[PDB]
Amino acid sequence: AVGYQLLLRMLSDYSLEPTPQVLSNAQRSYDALMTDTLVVPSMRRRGDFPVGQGNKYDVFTSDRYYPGDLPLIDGDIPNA
Amino acid sequence: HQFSSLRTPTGDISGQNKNNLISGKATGRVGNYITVAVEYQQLEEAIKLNQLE
Repeated sequence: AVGYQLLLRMLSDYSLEPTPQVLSNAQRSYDALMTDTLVVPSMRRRGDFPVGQGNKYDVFTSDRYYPGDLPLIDGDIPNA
Repeated sequence: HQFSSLRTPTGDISGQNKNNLISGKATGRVGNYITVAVEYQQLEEAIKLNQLE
Protein backbone atom coordinates (compact mmCIF):
# COMPACT_ATOMS: atom_id res chain seq x y z
CA ALA A 1 0.00 0.00 0.00
CA VAL A 2 2.66 2.52 1.02
CA GLY A 3 4.81 1.56 -1.95
CA TYR A 4 2.01 2.05 -4.47
CA GLN A 5 1.01 5.39 -2.95
CA LEU A 6 4.62 6.59 -3.07
CA LEU A 7 4.96 5.39 -6.68
CA LEU A 8 1.82 7.31 -7.64
CA ARG A 9 3.25 10.42 -5.98
CA MET A 10 6.66 9.97 -7.66
CA LEU A 11 5.77 9.20 -11.30
CA SER A 12 5.46 12.93 -11.99
CA ASP A 13 9.19 13.39 -11.30
CA TYR A 14 10.06 11.42 -14.45
CA SER A 15 6.82 12.51 -16.16
CA LEU A 16 5.55 8.96 -16.71
CA GLU A 17 1.84 8.45 -16.61
CA PRO A 18 0.46 5.40 -14.76
CA THR A 19 -1.50 2.49 -16.21
CA PRO A 20 -4.96 1.10 -15.38
CA GLN A 21 -3.57 -2.11 -13.87
CA VAL A 22 -1.20 -0.17 -11.59
CA LEU A 23 -4.06 2.11 -10.56
CA SER A 24 -6.28 -0.88 -9.76
CA ASN A 25 -3.55 -2.55 -7.70
CA ALA A 26 -2.96 0.66 -5.75
CA GLN A 27 -6.70 1.02 -5.15
CA ARG A 28 -6.99 -2.55 -3.87
CA SER A 29 -4.02 -2.16 -1.53
CA TYR A 30 -5.33 1.13 -0.15
CA ASP A 31 -8.77 -0.41 0.35
CA ALA A 32 -7.26 -3.31 2.30
CA LEU A 33 -5.27 -0.86 4.43
CA MET A 34 -8.40 1.16 5.18
CA THR A 35 -10.35 -2.01 5.99
CA ASP A 36 -7.71 -3.09 8.51
CA THR A 37 -8.33 0.17 10.45
CA LEU A 38 -12.03 0.87 11.03
CA VAL A 39 -13.71 2.64 13.95
CA VAL A 40 -17.48 2.84 13.21
CA PRO A 41 -18.40 4.63 16.46
CA SER A 42 -21.59 3.62 18.26
CA MET A 43 -23.76 6.51 19.41
CA ARG A 44 -24.51 6.74 23.13
CA ARG A 45 -27.75 7.66 24.85
CA ARG A 46 -28.63 11.33 25.08
CA GLY A 47 -28.48 11.93 28.83
CA ASP A 48 -32.00 13.12 29.57
CA PHE A 49 -33.37 9.77 28.37
CA PRO A 50 -35.25 8.07 31.23
CA VAL A 51 -34.37 4.60 32.47
CA GLY A 52 -37.46 2.49 33.01
CA GLN A 53 -38.44 0.80 36.25
CA GLY A 54 -37.33 -2.53 34.80
CA ASN A 55 -33.74 -1.46 35.39
CA LYS A 56 -34.13 -1.20 39.15
CA TYR A 57 -32.59 2.16 39.98
CA ASP A 58 -31.20 2.54 43.53
CA VAL A 59 -28.16 4.07 45.32
CA PHE A 60 -26.05 0.96 44.59
CA THR A 61 -27.43 -0.16 41.16
CA SER A 62 -28.30 2.59 38.60
CA ASP A 63 -29.45 6.26 38.58
CA ARG A 64 -32.93 7.30 37.34
CA TYR A 65 -31.46 8.72 34.06
CA TYR A 66 -28.68 7.50 31.66
CA PRO A 67 -25.16 8.90 32.29
CA GLY A 68 -24.03 11.46 29.71
CA ASP A 69 -21.15 13.75 28.60
CA LEU A 70 -21.31 15.91 31.78
CA PRO A 71 -17.99 15.61 33.70
CA LEU A 72 -18.19 14.74 37.42
CA ILE A 73 -17.88 17.86 39.67
CA ASP A 74 -14.72 17.98 41.88
CA GLY A 75 -16.24 20.64 44.20
CA ASP A 76 -13.18 22.87 43.93
CA ILE A 77 -12.87 24.39 40.40
CA PRO A 78 -16.70 24.90 40.51
CA ASN A 79 -16.89 27.01 37.32
CA ALA A 80 -15.61 24.56 34.67
CA HIS B 1 -6.86 0.98 96.83
CA GLN B 2 -4.97 -1.25 99.27
CA PHE B 3 -3.88 -0.68 102.86
CA SER B 4 -1.31 -2.11 105.27
CA SER B 5 -1.49 -2.20 109.06
CA LEU B 6 0.77 -1.74 112.08
CA ARG B 7 1.34 -4.00 115.10
CA THR B 8 1.91 -2.10 118.36
CA PRO B 9 0.75 -2.73 121.95
CA THR B 10 0.02 0.90 122.99
CA GLY B 11 -3.09 3.02 122.47
CA ASP B 12 -2.25 6.69 123.15
CA ILE B 13 -0.05 6.69 120.05
CA SER B 14 -2.26 9.06 118.04
CA GLY B 15 0.86 10.42 116.33
CA GLN B 16 2.81 7.88 114.27
CA ASN B 17 3.71 6.83 110.69
CA LYS B 18 0.45 6.42 108.77
CA ASN B 19 -0.40 5.08 105.30
CA ASN B 20 -0.38 6.89 101.95
CA LEU B 21 -2.94 7.51 99.21
CA ILE B 22 -1.84 6.70 95.65
CA SER B 23 -4.30 6.65 92.75
CA GLY B 24 -3.72 4.62 89.60
CA LYS B 25 -5.23 4.54 86.13
CA ALA B 26 -5.84 2.10 83.29
CA THR B 27 -5.97 3.87 79.93
CA GLY B 28 -7.71 2.48 76.86
CA ARG B 29 -7.41 3.91 73.36
CA VAL B 30 -8.40 3.40 69.73
CA GLY B 31 -6.67 1.24 67.14
CA ASN B 32 -6.00 1.41 63.42
CA TYR B 33 -8.66 1.26 60.71
CA ILE B 34 -9.97 -2.05 59.39
CA THR B 35 -10.32 -1.18 55.70
CA VAL B 36 -11.06 -3.35 52.67
CA ALA B 37 -11.27 -1.70 49.24
CA VAL B 38 -11.89 -3.03 45.73
CA GLU B 39 -11.34 -1.37 42.37
CA TYR B 40 -13.21 -2.74 39.38
CA GLN B 41 -15.22 -1.88 36.28
CA GLN B 42 -18.72 -1.40 37.69
CA LEU B 43 -20.42 -2.11 34.35
CA GLU B 44 -18.57 -5.42 33.94
CA GLU B 45 -19.43 -6.28 37.55
CA ALA B 46 -23.11 -5.41 37.08
CA ILE B 47 -23.31 -7.51 33.89
CA LYS B 48 -24.57 -10.39 36.04
CA LEU B 49 -24.66 -9.20 39.70
CA ASN B 50 -27.83 -7.54 41.00
CA GLN B 51 -27.42 -4.62 43.43
CA LEU B 52 -23.73 -5.53 43.99
CA GLU B 53 -24.71 -7.78 46.90
